[PDB]
Amino acid sequence: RRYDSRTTIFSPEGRLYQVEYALESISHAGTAIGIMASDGIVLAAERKVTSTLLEQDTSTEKLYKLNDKIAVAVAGLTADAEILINTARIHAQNYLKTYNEDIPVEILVRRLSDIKQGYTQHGGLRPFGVSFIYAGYDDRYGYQLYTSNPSGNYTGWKAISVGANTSAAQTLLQMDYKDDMKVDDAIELALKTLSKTTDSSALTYDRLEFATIRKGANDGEVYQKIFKPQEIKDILVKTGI
Amino acid sequence: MTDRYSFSLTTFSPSGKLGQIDYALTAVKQGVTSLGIKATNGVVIATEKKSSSPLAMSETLSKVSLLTPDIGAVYSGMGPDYRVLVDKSRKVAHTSYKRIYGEYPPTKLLVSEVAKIMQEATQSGGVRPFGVSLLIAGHDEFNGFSLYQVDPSGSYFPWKATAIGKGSVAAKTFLEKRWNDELELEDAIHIALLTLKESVEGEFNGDTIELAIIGDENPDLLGYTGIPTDKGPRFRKLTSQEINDRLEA
Amino acid sequence: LVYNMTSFEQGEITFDGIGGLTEQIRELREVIELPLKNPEIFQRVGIKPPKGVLLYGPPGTGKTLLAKAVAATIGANFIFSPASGIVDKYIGESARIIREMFAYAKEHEPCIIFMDEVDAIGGRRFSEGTSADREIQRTLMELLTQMDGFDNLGQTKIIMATNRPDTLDPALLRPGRLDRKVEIPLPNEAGRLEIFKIHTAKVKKTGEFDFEAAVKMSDGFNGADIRNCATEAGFFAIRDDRDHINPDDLMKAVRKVAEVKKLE
Amino acid sequence: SGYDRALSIFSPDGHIFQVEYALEAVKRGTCAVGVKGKNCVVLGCERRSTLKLQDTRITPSKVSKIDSHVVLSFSGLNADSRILIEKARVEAQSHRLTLEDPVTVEYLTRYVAGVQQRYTQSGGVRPFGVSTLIAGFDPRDDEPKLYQTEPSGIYSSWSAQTIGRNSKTVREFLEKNYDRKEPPATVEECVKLTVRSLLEVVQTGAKNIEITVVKPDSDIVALSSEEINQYVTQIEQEKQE
Amino acid sequence: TYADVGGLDMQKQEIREAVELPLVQADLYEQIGIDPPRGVLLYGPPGTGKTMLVKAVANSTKAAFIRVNGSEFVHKYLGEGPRMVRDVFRLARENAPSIIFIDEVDSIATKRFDAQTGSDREVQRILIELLTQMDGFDQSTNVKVIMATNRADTLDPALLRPGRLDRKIEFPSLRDRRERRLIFGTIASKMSLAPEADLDSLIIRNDSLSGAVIAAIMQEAGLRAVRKNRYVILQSDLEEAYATQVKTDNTVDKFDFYK
Amino acid sequence: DSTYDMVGGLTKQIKEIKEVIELPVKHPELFESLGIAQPKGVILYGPPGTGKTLLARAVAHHTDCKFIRVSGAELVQKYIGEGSRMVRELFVMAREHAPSIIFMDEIDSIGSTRVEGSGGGDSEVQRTMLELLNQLDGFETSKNIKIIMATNRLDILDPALLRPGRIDRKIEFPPPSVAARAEILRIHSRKMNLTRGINLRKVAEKMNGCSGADVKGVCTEAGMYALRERRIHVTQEDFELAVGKVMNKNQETAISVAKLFK
Amino acid sequence: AGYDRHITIFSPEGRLYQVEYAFKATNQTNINSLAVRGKDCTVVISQKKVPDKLLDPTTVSYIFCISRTIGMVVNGPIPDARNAALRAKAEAAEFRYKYGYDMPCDVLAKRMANLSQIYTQRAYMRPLGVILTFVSVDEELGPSIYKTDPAGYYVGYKATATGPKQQEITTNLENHFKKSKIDHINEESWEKVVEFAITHMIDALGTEFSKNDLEVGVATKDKFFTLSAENIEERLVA
Ligand SMILES: Nc1ncnc2c1ncn2[C@@H]1O[C@H](COP(=O)(O)OP(=O)(O)OP(=O)(O)O)[C@@H](O)[C@H]1O
Ligand SMILES: Nc1ncnc2c1ncn2[C@@H]1O[C@H](COP(=O)(O)OP(=O)(O)O)[C@@H](O)[C@H]1O
Ligand SMILES: Nc1ncnc2c1ncn2[C@@H]1O[C@H](COP(=O)(O)OP(=O)(O)O)[C@@H](O)[C@H]1O
Repeated sequence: RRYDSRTTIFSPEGRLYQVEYALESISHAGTAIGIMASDGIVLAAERKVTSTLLEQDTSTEKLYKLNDKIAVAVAGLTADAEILINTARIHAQNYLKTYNEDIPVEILVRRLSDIKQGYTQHGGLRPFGVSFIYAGYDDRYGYQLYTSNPSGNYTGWKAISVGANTSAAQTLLQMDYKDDMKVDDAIELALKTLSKTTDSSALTYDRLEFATIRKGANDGEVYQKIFKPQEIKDILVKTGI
Repeated sequence: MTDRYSFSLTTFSPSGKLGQIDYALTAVKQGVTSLGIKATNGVVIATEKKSSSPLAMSETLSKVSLLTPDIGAVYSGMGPDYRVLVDKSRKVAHTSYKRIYGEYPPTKLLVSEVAKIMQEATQSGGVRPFGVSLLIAGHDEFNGFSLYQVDPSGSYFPWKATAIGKGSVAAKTFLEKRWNDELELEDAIHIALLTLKESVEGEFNGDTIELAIIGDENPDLLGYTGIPTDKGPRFRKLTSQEINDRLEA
Repeated sequence: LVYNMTSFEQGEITFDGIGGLTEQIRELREVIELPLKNPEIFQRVGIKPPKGVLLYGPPGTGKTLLAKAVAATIGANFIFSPASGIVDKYIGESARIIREMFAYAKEHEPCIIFMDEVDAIGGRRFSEGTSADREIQRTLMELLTQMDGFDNLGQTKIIMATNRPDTLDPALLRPGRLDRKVEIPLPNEAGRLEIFKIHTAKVKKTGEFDFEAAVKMSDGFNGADIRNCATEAGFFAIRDDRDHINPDDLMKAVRKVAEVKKLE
Repeated sequence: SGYDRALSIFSPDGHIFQVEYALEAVKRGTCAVGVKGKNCVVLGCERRSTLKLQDTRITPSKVSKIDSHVVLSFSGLNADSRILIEKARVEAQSHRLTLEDPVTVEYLTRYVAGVQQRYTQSGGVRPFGVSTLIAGFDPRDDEPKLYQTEPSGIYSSWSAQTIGRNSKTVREFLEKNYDRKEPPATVEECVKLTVRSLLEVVQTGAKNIEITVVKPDSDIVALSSEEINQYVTQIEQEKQE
Repeated sequence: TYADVGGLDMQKQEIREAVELPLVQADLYEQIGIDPPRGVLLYGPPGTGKTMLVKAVANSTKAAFIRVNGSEFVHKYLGEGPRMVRDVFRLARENAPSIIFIDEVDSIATKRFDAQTGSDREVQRILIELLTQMDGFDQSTNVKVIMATNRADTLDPALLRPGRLDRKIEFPSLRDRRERRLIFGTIASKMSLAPEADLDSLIIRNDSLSGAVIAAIMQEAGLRAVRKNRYVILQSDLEEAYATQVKTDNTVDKFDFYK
Repeated sequence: DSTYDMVGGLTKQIKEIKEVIELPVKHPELFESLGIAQPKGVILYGPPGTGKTLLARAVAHHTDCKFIRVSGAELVQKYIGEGSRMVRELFVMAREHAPSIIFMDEIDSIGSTRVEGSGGGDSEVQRTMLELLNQLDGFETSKNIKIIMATNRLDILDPALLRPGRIDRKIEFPPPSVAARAEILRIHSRKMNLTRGINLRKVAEKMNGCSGADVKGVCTEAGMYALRERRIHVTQEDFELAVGKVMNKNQETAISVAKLFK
Repeated sequence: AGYDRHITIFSPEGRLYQVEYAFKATNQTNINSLAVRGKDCTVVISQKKVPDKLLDPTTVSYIFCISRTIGMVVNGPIPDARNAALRAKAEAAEFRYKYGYDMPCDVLAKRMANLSQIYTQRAYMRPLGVILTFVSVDEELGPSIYKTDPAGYYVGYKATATGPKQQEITTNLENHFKKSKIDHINEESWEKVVEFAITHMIDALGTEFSKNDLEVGVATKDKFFTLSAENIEERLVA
């Protein structure tokens, strides 16, 4: 008798073996990276498959969007990931029409995480196996960068990653990072990690996508830029793969 | 040689995968072949049929079905988990998008709805998924043509040219060797047949298959003429006599 | 001897002193007797003689009395290997027994097998205990290679009796051998008196005849029914120490003992 | 056996299992100490110094106030701790609403335990893998008090207590030093009492700690990182040899 | 034999040089200076004609030869399996130069999962009886192995590398018309058939076939006619036969199972 | 037998083996002067086709001690309670020759982790060699005996085996770097022929880290693409031909489009 | 091992087992019926077995005239059949009252089969162990047969059969259609089509019959109905 058949059971060792068996699911997923720096936040991606007769060109997979301010990166299951963002895109607007202003990023994840806890105990139901990254900007705290975990606990990081072989990629980030980077120090950094801890030697433009947040709006709020292929195949050759 | 975790679908193994959705797909293979190709002006879909008793009027059943005048579909897998799926689908095209946006959906906001019909199966235990995997073809004024796929796990891809069922790996190998990124329509039909030649048994005529296409307007189908912009469909399936002659080449 | 009777090739039970069939038994006349009689043609065509047969259907048909009987006509050694009585819980030692008999059959010059209840081999594998079901094919698969390897003999024939055909669908083992698969009958009402004529013989009974017997034999169409009715109808003329049967005991017998032969 | 894979059955010894297995989970968490002087309360924490990529702009915080005269501290796991903190602060501001009167601390403490009793009794539910404690002052009085809570759903009133790693070292320690024969008076000895109490676990890391105290008249005050760094030294100043 | 085999125009070549050529011509391998290979492997679905090719090689080897199908290894009393396996390879090197055949190993050659049993744990160390012999401290230059399997994608990679299986070979599928025309001409020509010879009417069909089904149809067609009190020839009305070789219709689980 | 010139591919590992083996035998006086311990046998894990067994046949060629072998599962036996007897009658044969290395190629057949539902005599004879290495009389046996075992993946086993006190080092044999892969070509090629205007590093850098033994397969096979044509000598393009081929099929079944995730 | 005592579990090879048991649980009656079209009509026969001698034979019937212009002949045990025939006698109120006109047969099979599909996704009910055959005379497409099943694979056969003697009847029927190369049958008179049917099937399996051992259904336009022992000698009269 071992304690895994249901997620409503502590172990005698004091642990919930089903939840660990969800936090391991993301290891099957694809890499995701974010960096926080001076001018604005950046993100990366890596599609799990990069075959021929399916277009990942116009069809974004790892980089959805939640508002003109906030954008995320996603991992894990796909059917249990859309409904989260299709809840987040609601909760924000249901914070706007009542309070007539934008969302603080901390409240969203605080409200998006504590439902995953809801799918951890009350009922014999699956916990949503997903490890989002949150990227956005609020005034009471400036730039921001959070991270989730299908348990329901978050963390405000500076620059981290998830997915396949992040444990090594962190080591390629822990020691070769500088807070005073503007943007492109993080870029050649970011794209250098994925180049190191991949599965195959392609690194084709289809295999990965980027994104950005920027406060370049001159006293306007913020801009985004989710790069088409023509903006990222030109930069890696402009960076020296 | 699997045990203790395919029993249900709400217990992640230590390896970190769900139980029997992986095994639903095992039937999807064991169903008949299928395919669909994206041209620069149209999209095609095709399946055979190994009608068990020849006495059956094979015309009655239809692998292909309607969703809109502009969108059509086909499976490769279990049958009776299709003919209900479509009514559960086109019912959503009306109540979801149409009656609160006036006109018919694009393809992806009609495919995303299909998924939410699917994932509601894999939510609890002792309630199985659908033993099928679909592909959808349509057109719009925003981005035009598209060819998507749908799996029982809720996921939905796009594609450019594909096959599924038995002749899946063999066909998709041939398509990579008999495809171009800037071809035309009619040669696509000249492919799908000889692609469908790959894993065929019995006959090959126009009676023992059913394939459809989409393309330019076909206002002869309309019947409600007298209006400038009340334009007709972009969907029609080809008659056996319209196919049995094309086969002659 | 150790295992089985082997019939000394001559113990001559009557394959025709029986209310069975003529078509099937003549269908078997082809695959066995014709080559062993007449090799001048299979030689002339060069086709090798046939590889075994299946005889489906549930009991009462006499699907084992004909077998050793026709074997007695040609004169081969008749033995058993009931798969229910061949399985052993150990990992091997279900396949060893297979290996003994193909060898030991060849220790004798001719020999033919009668497997029965062979569904124990051909299981659906619905449990899927890989510690077991990985071995179930292991012993089964050994049969497939032990049976037709280098054996170019015309003496070692094979039979497999299998009630419940098509319960096996792990493998139907169709292609190649099983050159026949006889469409077995049941005892038709016409065959009743064809059968009752068999066992009634060797009796002094004032006849004991009737047409009220197939109606009694209706739905009790199994050979044990007739063997036993003639048994117990024989035990009722002695129930009063009489001298010869009356046919009412037959009309009493089958009516009053096919009961167990229709309810359980 | 099999008597321990549910919440609605008794072993033949009479005791349920899934609850006190929670007490094995909470043992795997960080320290949380509390002491009351004559007129001021304190609270501690075994904060971690994990890595140089969490934003120093936002340190984490075990502690979380619910109203200006009550606080709360815990240990165990954070997700299931986030809920009842929000069901608490909600419940307090309701008591101000309905009754035009703040909350007696005992009333609050029986609401958090009033949920830890149902979330084990009615099955279809997992408990809250957390122990907590309450700290503060009643309105219109200086009466100090702290209460403990645990997932069995019972509320006690210790004067000093801890929860988690090597608590067994500490709950015996303060018994050897703290005592009602001489109740402390003000902050600098309640803190000089406490900062030394942590030392069984802290292994000499001062980037691994935070602290708070309590006011009458519905106030609080947090504390700095140098304002302990001296207290790191007076406590070591006695440790000359 | 070789000439009894049909369309193995490619596969027939690789083994009759990986087996025969060395013992007849090895000085030229080392005339470069390399070590030749030791093991091969023959993986393709059943009926594709693998187990019979070695039997052709058996007729023409002028070496020794050993037949052990994979089920023969196991017994109930543990420990005896491997010594039987050790008894093999010592017998080989004794009667050298020799080679070995196995007709199935998928009951053995597997992935070596994490076992928790005796059964699944004792099968593994049988496999270890091979590995420590095929490459350990004690090896030789006379043995070669002819493995076999109906399919090869699961047996562990530690068995699949050079030194062990330097040259493994594929087999065709069941839908490749060229050899199909070559088989009917082969098998039929070995005996006497009709002038009305509609065999260029059967090849063209889209159906998939083996080398095993062909032995069935052409035999059981030779059955129906010889059954007709006839003497030699097989009538062009064997249309019963081809359609009699439709076993998919005889599978209710392929008729009324999934739906 | 083979030798140390042939096990090229590394030096850091092999320079750690006789750190424990050759020194105590020849020179324990410093180590008795320093007088601290006596480091006993060693384990070496790595994926297959990497040179594990190869180093162990070489070392016997370069040892001066007696070198006992047990191949895969020649200790597990039919009757009961003599597998142990087959063990304790081993070491007593060692101590006759006080300097005595032993070798056992693989342990995952024997020393797998224990359970009760199955696994009998094997989980017993492991439970006495585990005694012999570090027991009372094992302290006697602990004097001069040294041990080498070469698994493939060690998470399977107990810790008690690889527990220190008897296993003081746990060596990794990973798949190599470019120059390591590059040299062993020559170690499997120098016999070949006056290879004509050739490079071999430009091809190793093509084939990323696969294994070592595979490289013995390309070289022997490359000559074979030259052996057919009576072309005794060797080509360049035959190499990047073969190495580009024999790993393709290894990259053939790795694909899958299940994709229930992202 | 599981996989069999539950419906909604796939085997690893794809095929589930529980419905396949119900596909097999139809023929516990040892009954075999037959249907065949006409030129404007359609007929259905049915073998009978009333061995015990205390059953009023008039009421034993695997026929249920659900409404006008519809018919149905069942296999599987009788009680499940009533539990299906009821739902048919319920919808034909609704489709009339809700959409205006009478149900065609094809919809009525399509609708009914979706219901038995829904009991292969959840444990509301078990699946009925029936396989049933509707007949009618359509106002647009003409006569029609449809062959339902438990899981829900319905199709329209030109003239089909059922029972444990399908292979046999599957043999001789199609032999008939290829002697003329037509799907339906000529010779309008629904009476005379019975004489075609019964003689086509006695010789099939080889047993002569009485009048008190069959039951028949006839599908003319404007009505469907059943008949007693009239016209029980013309098959032998000539
Ligand atoms: N670096 C190397 N130097 C010399 N030979 C090598 C090297 N790498 C591989 N080989 C070759 O690979 C084979 C050795 O394989 P290896 O010893 O790695 O497997 P193994 O340890 O014997 O497997 P196991 O012991 O688990 O059965 C020999 O033929 C050897 O020539
Ligand atoms: N056709 C038959 N005619 C007369 N007796 C028969 C016939 N078939 C079976 N029997 C009787 O039944 C017995 C054979 O039982 P059988 O049905 O062969 O068992 P099984 O089917 O298990 O081999 C014989 O002893 C014989 O008396
Ligand atoms: N080219 C061929 N010509 C004639 N018979 C063939 C041919 N190929 C295969 N066969 C038949 O197929 C059988 C071999 O089946 P096979 O696939 O070797 O099974 P396995 O490999 O499991 O032993 C032989 O008995 C032989 O009759």
